[PDB]
Amino acid sequence: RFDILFLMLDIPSRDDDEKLAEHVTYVHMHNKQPDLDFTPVEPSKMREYIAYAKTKRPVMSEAVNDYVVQAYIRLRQDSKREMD
Amino acid sequence: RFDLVYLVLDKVDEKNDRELAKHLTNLYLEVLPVEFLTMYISYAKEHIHPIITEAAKTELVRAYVGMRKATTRQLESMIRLAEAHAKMKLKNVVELEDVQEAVRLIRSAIKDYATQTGKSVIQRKLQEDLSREIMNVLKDQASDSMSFNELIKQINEHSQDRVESSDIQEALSRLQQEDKVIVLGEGVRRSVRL
Repeated sequence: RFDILFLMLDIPSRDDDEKLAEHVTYVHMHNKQPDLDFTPVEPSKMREYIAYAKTKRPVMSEAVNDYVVQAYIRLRQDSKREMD
Repeated sequence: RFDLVYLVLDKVDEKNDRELAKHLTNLYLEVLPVEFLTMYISYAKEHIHPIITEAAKTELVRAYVGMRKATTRQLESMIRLAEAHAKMKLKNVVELEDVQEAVRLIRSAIKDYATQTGKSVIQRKLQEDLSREIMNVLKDQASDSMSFNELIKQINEHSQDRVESSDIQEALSRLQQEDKVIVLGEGVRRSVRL
């Protein structure tokens, strides 16, 4: 009765964690956290973008359902290989 | 207490799962009434109460005598849906050929049991050999002393047809009832003497 899962598993990896170490220590000397050439966006804008996107509701074509029946068969066959 | 069961089936089933995709391919784009059949049954349940004649009972005994080749639980319910199908398709009287669809559904009911509780094939062998492993050591041992480290190292490996610990604990509770042994913890026991 669900569709998708995720995980937050921790594996030891040297290059990431020292970057993660600079990640958490950078927020203490200053007080600001932003970086990495991303212009921060106001949340009202995407809220209007969601609300405008919620007022579209497109209807699918025929080639899409033709492409998922072959997708489900390829979804059927490999899942019916493990059985473990 | 229930009459007939069924299980649904599943496989890879490539010609049918593709066909089942075609159903869900549809029903997204763009007499089967909603009340007319409902008033059709609610009239037809209490007004005409139909009959039963000899035309059913002659075939009815012809079914069970080959079926014996449960006892009567299956026999009581097998006429009721035979009656109701006669009550459904012909809202007047009894039918004589309504019983081939009665034996159609219940023959599919017993298809689910081809393969302990209602079965005794494992129970014609488990009580026998467990009645053997008592009499041997009780003819070797002058006492009735049987400790726990011996019985794991005697009966788990004489034969590999019995499970390890799922049924050996319940194996001894019936011997507790049948004047053989007693329980004294997860250790020493006390057995039967003459």
